[PDB]
Amino acid sequence: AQNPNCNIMIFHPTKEEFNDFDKYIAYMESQGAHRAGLAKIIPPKEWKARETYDNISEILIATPLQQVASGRAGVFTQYHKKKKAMTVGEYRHLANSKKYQTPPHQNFEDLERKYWKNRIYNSPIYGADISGSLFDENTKQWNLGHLGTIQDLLEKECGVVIEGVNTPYLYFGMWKTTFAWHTEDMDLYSINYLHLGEPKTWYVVPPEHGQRLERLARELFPGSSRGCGAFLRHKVALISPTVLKENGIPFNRITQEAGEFMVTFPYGYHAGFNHGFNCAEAINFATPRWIDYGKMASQCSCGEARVTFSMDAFVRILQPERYDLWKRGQD
Ligand SMILES: O=C(O)CNC(=O)C(=O)O
Ligand SMILES: [Mg+2]
Ligand code: NI
Ligand SMILES: [Zn+2]
Repeated sequence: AQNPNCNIMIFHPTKEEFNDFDKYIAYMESQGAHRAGLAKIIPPKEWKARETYDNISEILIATPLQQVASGRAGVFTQYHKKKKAMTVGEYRHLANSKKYQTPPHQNFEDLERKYWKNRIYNSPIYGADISGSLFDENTKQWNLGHLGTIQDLLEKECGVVIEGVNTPYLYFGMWKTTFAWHTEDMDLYSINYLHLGEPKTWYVVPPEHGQRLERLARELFPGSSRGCGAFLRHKVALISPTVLKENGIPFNRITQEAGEFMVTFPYGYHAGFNHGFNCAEAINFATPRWIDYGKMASQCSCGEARVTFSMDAFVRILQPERYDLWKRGQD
């Protein structure tokens, strides 16, 4: 078995190997990459996502989210308070302000220490989940707006044609902006490109050990667990590396820098934080190997998780027994 310790693997494809996206994902899996839940892909030196980022300031962040924490430094939840619209140029200026900017630090490890010590005492503002793309249309390789769609994959594998679409999302971050512990909708893959700016630190639990994280989460967030049998679908709970190590939960960490891709694998729980002003693009995708994960994915039916239009068909076809209850939670 390849990668039996479930380490995060880093790949350096050549420009030739960068042509065929599906083939490269299958290659990484042949080497055991998926066992970690997360892999890094450093693009060939010849590749670029677009020519420059000089003209992005007029993108609108219609609903910036202030991430307000509750709990203790290593075990907390966050809620999202909606803020007034602002442009990316306005948000960048805010991120760089004395109130929100990255503090002085020695290295990534020092900054990680400061994040876990101090995150709860601040409320950073995240421009998340913005439909759109920063890839130039002429970028042919690993262009996250030109991927094969999940609907087409389900149709190829299973023969059933379904409604729905699959488009990317932009994320504008600042120091301390946080993504809570989650797997993807329907335990899909994700791919995330850091277009510009400061790094993003990731934590990940191997898929084979995801239920260990779920059991800890039920212990640590006991009211939330009574409220919903899949409350990590709400995407609000944080648990620090120190707490994970105290509780024997297997995990790994890595920092993504500008110009790098990350892939999350089916049922790979992940969480993390941004170092400073940045912009990422991410989208979900599927492969043949996903289908069995999609069939077994948990679902929130309490009403909190509320997701896209396109998830309806996935539930309906892959999980017909759950459909009725899950759809009630959507309506
Ligand atoms: O970058 C973020 O805030 C969150 N991204 C992801 O969870 C992802 O790409 O799967
Ligand atoms: Mg612009
Ligand atoms: Ni994710
Ligand atoms: Zn729920």
